[PDB]
Amino acid sequence: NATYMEESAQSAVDNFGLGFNLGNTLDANGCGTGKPVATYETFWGQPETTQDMMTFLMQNGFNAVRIPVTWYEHMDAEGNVDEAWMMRVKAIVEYAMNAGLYAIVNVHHDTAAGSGAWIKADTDVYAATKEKFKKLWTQIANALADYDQHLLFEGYNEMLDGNNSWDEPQKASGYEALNNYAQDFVDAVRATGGNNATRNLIVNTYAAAKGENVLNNFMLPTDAVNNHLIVQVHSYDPWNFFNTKTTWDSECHNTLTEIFSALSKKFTTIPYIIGEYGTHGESDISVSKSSPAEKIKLAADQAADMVKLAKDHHSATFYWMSIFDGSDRIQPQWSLPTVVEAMQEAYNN
Ligand SMILES: OC[C@H]1O[C@@H](O)[C@H](O)[C@@H](O)[C@@H]1O[C@@H]1O[C@H](CO[C@H]2OC[C@@H](O)[C@H](O)[C@H]2O)[C@@H](O[C@@H]2O[C@H](CO[C@H]3OC[C@@H](O)[C@H](O)[C@H]3O)[C@@H](O[C@@H]3O[C@H](CO[C@H]4OC[C@@H](O)[C@H](O)[C@H]4O)[C@@H](O)[C@H](O)[C@H]3O)[C@H](O)[C@H]2O)[C@H](O)[C@H]1O
Ligand SMILES: [Ca+2]
Ligand SMILES: [Ca+2]
Ligand SMILES: [Ca+2]
Repeated sequence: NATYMEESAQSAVDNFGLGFNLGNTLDANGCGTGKPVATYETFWGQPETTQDMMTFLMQNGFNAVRIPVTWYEHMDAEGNVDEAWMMRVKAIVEYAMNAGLYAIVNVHHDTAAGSGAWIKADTDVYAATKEKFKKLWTQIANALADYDQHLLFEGYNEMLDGNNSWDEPQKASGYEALNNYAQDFVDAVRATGGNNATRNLIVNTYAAAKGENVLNNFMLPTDAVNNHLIVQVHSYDPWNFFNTKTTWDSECHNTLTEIFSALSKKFTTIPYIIGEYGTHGESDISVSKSSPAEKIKLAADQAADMVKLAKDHHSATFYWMSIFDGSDRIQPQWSLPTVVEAMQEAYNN
């Protein structure tokens, strides 16, 4: 309902500021088809989302929210999305728009290693699912068409090959599948016209990873309009540091500087974002407000470094969950105020 005003991908990324992932929420899945909307949204222990949560982000120094959504349990046999589900995605988008935030809606655990994932970097799977994927994106794009440029679409989350190979696919043909999905995503959205003709769209690398082969074999889709694509990767590097490091040390820092240097060396004319980062490591062990103080400081230091490096590289970052989690969301209040304070200082000073 705010009037759409076309803005470049780099402008959006610059305007994201500090970002947050509303994780384990609309992306939660596994209870089966035909359940009430709230049964999905609270299935992994998060509260139902409220307007005040989005207001709280904006009023406390954040300017963007990523809204992961898993779709497969909400699609019928013909690939039609349940209307109550699409209306709830819309409602949460509206909370973010009302709060003056940027928002990203994606296709989340329809990819990767979970049961139910059906989008895979596998040429047979791509051929079997491409029309279903384009039909899903046609529906999302039409349902969300009228929101202004603060809303972005992200085609797919962490696409893996058929063996759920993290880091890189076992066969190079996997990249052909990923690159084809990415093109189909852009094509399907653009075809719906209107604001979607120029909306900023986000395309992710294989596994949302960032190694040399994954970047070298990544092909940005062709787009008939200029500067309206963003690349996304995820970084919880050095892998498992939360369990093995006492402090965010020079090895940790150098690991991140090398990652941003590589991404920036590759993407000299296209923006990229760090769509997830956090302390999550082996067995998804992560920081919480009852972690020892030194471990919370570890989390704070990671976050401060990530935010500042991303800013230096004209990128942007989205925290995965921990800072604003579970029961704290309904108050609303930060779960990890010292981590957030380190982020705010790094971003603003
Ligand atoms: O070789 C040692 C060391 O030498 C240095 O010189 C070098 O610089 C180091 O990079 C290297 O260490 C290893 O780094 C890799 C990742 O490196 C790539 O990305 C960072 C870049 O700087 C680098 O250039 C790139 O090459 C780490 O790889 C991690 O491995 C774990 C465990 O993987 C094993 O188990 C699963 C199986 O499928 C793998 O094939 C097998 O090796 C992976 O763990 C999985 O991660 C996902 C989440 O990943 C996503 O979120 C995190 C984000 O960083 C990532 O981009 C996303 O894809 C979880 O859901 C899975 O449950 C989990 O198993 C990591 O994803 C992967 O990065 C090595 O561990 C490290 O020793
Ligand atoms: Ca209230
Ligand atoms: Ca993850
Ligand atoms: Ca800047």
